[PDB]
Amino acid sequence: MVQRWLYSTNAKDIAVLYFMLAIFSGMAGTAMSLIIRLELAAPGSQYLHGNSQLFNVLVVGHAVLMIFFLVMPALIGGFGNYLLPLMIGATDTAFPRINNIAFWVLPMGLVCLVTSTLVESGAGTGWTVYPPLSSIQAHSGPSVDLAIFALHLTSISSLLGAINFIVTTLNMRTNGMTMHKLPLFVWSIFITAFLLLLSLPVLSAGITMLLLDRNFNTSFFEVSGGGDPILYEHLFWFFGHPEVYILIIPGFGIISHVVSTYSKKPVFGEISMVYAMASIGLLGFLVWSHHMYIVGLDADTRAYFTSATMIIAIPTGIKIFSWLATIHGGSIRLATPMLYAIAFLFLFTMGGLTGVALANASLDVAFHDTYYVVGHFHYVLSMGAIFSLFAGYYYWSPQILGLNYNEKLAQIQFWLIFIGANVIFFPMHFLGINGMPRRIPDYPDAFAGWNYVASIGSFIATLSLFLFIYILYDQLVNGLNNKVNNKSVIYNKAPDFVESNTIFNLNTVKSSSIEFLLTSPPAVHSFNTPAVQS
Amino acid sequence: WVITEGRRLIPEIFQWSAVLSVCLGWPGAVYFFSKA
Amino acid sequence: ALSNAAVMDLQSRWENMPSTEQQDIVSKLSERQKLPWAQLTEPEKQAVWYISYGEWGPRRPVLNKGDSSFIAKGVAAGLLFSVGLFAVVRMAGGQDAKTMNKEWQLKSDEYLKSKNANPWGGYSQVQS
Amino acid sequence: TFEEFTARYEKEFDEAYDLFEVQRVLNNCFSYDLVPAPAVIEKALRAARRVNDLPTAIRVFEALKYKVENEDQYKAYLDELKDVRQELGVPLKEELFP
Amino acid sequence: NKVIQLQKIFQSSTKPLWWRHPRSALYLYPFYAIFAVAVVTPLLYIPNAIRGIKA
Amino acid sequence: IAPITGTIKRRVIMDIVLGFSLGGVMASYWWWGFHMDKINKREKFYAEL
Ligand code: HEA
Ligand code: HEA
Ligand SMILES: [Ca+2]
Ligand SMILES: [Cu+2]
Repeated sequence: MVQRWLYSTNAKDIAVLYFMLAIFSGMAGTAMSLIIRLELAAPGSQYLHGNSQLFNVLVVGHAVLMIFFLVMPALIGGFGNYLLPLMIGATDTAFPRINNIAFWVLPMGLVCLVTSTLVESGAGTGWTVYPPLSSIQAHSGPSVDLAIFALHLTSISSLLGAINFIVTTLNMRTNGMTMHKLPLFVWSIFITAFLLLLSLPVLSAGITMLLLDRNFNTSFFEVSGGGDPILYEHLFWFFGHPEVYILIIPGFGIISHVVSTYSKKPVFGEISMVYAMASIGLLGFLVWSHHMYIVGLDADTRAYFTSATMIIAIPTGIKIFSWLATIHGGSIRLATPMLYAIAFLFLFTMGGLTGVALANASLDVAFHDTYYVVGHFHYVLSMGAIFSLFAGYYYWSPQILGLNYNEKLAQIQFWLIFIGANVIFFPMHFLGINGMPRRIPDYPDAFAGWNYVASIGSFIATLSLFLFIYILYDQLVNGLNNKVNNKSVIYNKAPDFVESNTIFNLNTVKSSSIEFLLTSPPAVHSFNTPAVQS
Repeated sequence: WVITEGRRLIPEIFQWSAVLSVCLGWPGAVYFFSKA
Repeated sequence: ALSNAAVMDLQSRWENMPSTEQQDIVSKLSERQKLPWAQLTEPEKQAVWYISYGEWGPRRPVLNKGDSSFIAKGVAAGLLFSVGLFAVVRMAGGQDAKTMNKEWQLKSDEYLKSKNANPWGGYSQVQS
Repeated sequence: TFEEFTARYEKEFDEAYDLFEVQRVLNNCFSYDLVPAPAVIEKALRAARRVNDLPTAIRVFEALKYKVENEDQYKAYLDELKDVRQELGVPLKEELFP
Repeated sequence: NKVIQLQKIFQSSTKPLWWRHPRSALYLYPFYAIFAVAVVTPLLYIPNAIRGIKA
Repeated sequence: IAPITGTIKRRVIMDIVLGFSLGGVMASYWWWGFHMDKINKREKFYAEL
């Protein structure tokens, strides 16, 4: 009905809408990656005739669709909207009517982005829209103007969503849930919302400065007029480095919850975990210019930014070890979410070691703007944030939807995506150390070796995505039959050693959150009488 | 404790060296089989 | 005791067994336990253990017996289809660059060798 | 301490009024890093007889066999517990062949 | 003032909140007429801009 | 009866000890096997210079 979906006020329906928009944009953005790989498979322009445009435009579309339209609406708008009220114990959000406008301004941004792509110019500027190239003299069409308007819409959506989560967490908790006793996912969402609140306005200021400079004649970054194109870099990256932490902090809560349910032992040192999670968010505001090492800064500020960025590894490492200490003694259940979590623990540590290798300003003069950095951030994004998204889906979907998903057909998808992504993103570090630059459509012949191998691996991941789509179809259709036959696994916690099969069937869920105690699917009005803790 | 731990520990280091050599050493196979 | 037909081989017989029929056996089993042991029949001691600690209902493994081989064959099939479909789409592409002739690449080395391109390491430039 | 540990589970097992509590206490006793003393196990056997559950008494040694970690120490627990086990009637898993 | 007699009207109305006040018909009907022109007219110029003809 | 205790403790210690030792050879082979080989062949060309 129109009223239920066009006039939505229920938070769960808004979460479903966020999910539904994320998959469509996810499929749209992962086909541009396929075309990019097909264009980079061999030297020479093979598929796109000679157009260097429509290559940069495709890269911009891919990056924006993957970041601002898949991970943001799924981790924050999809999981955050559906699960934070339930684990806290609130019936819905504090501002239920702006929660709808936090979503409905996203489809308008898609229209602005598509119509920007369809205008004769296009926006071939990168996701970092630097002023002098995206000025009015070099990009003379209305294309990047429409691209900027999409960023404003996403920013306003994220800001209004972030204000909602801070007030919801602070004064809508149940009768026993002191701020000291919270689930870790809620803590991650809280810290992420606080980072967004303090980081978005600076991006808005810089982006509006760029718009006014292109159309209102303000020497904001115009060289002829005293403007500085490097001020834009400061303004943008002040939102940029903290941003790489909005996309991973809610990814930490998912892993924290997954590894302590299929390993039947609670997390080792939770208070240190929340301390480390807050320290990464707080201290990420002091390291933004490591993205600006070679721009010509002073020698002494480079030393400061080199010393401050390595401190990031102290709390981060604490999270890596404390994850390896909560699985040491317990009993391990190797299911699909556990396989995703175990893969995450390895691939994210492989990404972080390369990251600390990049943190030294004296060495970054050899690894900047190469495929080395691409290989780096594709480990923490395509293997660090995507994997926790798959793990979260396989973790909560049977509880949310009420439909099981044929385990053995999902482990095949896991192995395919594992060995497909490792093929794409491991050879990149070899291309980067020989000096292969970024953002080029065609490369010298000597680089043709690992590029072919990486192009072969993209088809494996695309096949895994197609298999995942089929898994979705087989879950929605005849998914009620999956828990009748022996295709799926019903219980996420096996009985203990001295626990009989007839006593496990009176205490089925031994969980530390309200999420798994609710009916499947959860009711529209979940909490009439408030729940009591401790 | 030397007798018990030996039966389980030392075989795993050999299995250890195999898997890690696969995840990290796979591109060596492609180059040798036919760098051509 | 309990009838010999029911208790014997009550493991392979637990599944494919009517629910009301299998709820009568546990009522009889419970009463006979409230009696000094070492008097229970041997078929029964293997039956009460299986109901309590067998692999049925809960405790069913994540993967069945044949699932491990099915996943292995499915993964290998996915690699075959991906590589096979990779070559088909490569046919509907443009021609190669004129510099990949293995005689262009052999001629690239004379220029590098005269300039002493790489003292440690090579400058082979041959990948035909 | 170990003696404090033994003397406090010797009291926990003496107060277990149902089959849910007996299987809850024994899952706590074997969840600790230390292997329990043979005095502890004897009281656990008495509890199973009190709540009339043969299969949990069988799982006591099965829990111990994986817990004791030594092939001679399992025999050490075996010898001292021969009298109580034979008197009760608990069969081992290998003897039972289930 | 009128708040007491306005309270009795808004409560016990069984109508959408923007239709409860007796004076609401004056705002809503002219709004949807102007609103339609506002969100449909810019959509007509999209194909004209894709071709490149400037008005 | 021997009071078997701390099986986890030393098992934890050996696990961490092996990890550094196995990681020690990986680190040491890079330095003295690969990296040291690179330096010598580097110096020879400079030595002839
Ligand atoms: C989720 C995304 C994400 C995450 C989590 C990170 C995490 C880190 N990143 Fe970055 N990064 C990006 C996304 C991310 N990054 C993106 C997208 C770019 C490129 C943007 C662009 O230019 O287009 C980028 C670029 C980037 C640069 C700029 C490179 C350049 O442009 O030249 C630098 C510089 O230092 C950097 C460093 C780090 C460091 C030190 C961490 C640390 O948080 C990592 C810490 C991890 C570890 C320390 C390993 C785990 C810990 C242990 C195993 C314990 C033991 C550790 C020690 C003993 C040290 N990454
Ligand atoms: C979330 C962010 C994200 C994700 C998922 C990806 C995924 C992929 N990307 Fe990347 N990429 C970027 C962010 C991302 N990328 C950014 C920021 C840049 C910089 C752009 C610039 O330079 O301006 C970039 C640039 C970039 C380049 C370099 C372009 C250049 O510098 O010129 C290449 C080269 O091959 C590439 C390829 C791929 C491939 C093959 C995949 C995938 O095939 C990898 C496998 C992953 C999937 C197939 C997705 C699976 C999940 C879903 C589809 C969602 C549904 C699932 C759930 C809801 C659980 N993208
Ligand atoms: Ca090409
Ligand atoms: Cu950063």
